[PDB]
Amino acid sequence: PQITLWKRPLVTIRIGGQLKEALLNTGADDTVLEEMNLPGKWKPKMIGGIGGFIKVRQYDQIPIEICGHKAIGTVLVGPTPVNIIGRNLLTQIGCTLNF
Amino acid sequence: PQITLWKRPLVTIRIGGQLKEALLNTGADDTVLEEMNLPGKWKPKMIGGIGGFIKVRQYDQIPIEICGHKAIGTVLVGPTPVNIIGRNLLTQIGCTLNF
Amino acid sequence: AQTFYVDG
Repeated sequence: PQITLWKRPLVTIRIGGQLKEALLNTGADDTVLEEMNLPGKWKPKMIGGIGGFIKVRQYDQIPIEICGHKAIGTVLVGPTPVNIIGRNLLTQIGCTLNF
Repeated sequence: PQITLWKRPLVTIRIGGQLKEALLNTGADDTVLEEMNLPGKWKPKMIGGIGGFIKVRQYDQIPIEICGHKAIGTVLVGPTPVNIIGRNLLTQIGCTLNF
Repeated sequence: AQTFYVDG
């Protein structure tokens, strides 16, 4: 689709069998989801943003469906205020900024 | 233009008679620029991200130019590592997400 | 990496 920005670019995703809402975030290098269970091995990692650095679980090669579009990439789980789809997956679904 | 997301979507902006690089950030409600001595009245604000909150100064009615496109609105100024163009101005320049 | 969610 084309998505305007008068409101938060929020979408439904399917990850691990589960539906959630997530923010399309061109200002994030990475994808960071709220605390949840995901199957597979995970590595401990830290990321940062505004307000500083957090500890997260890193899952590699996780399939996720984003507004009907298939991605498979690294997904981070931790105390983020909002589910965030970063550029690592936004590139996979062919997302661009246009004006 | 059309900006792809392989790399951080950085643009040139003109603000307070300065040239600057900034991030086009669909994940940001507001616009947050690195510490700079804007003339004008301001109020204190707290804004949140991944790791907590920072205090910023809010300036209203600030003219700004994003890659040749003129806009005018609220700009927050504080200790952000990156100049951030949030949705308040991205809507003004006609910017969309497309996939 | 870096993740610039801003909540205003």
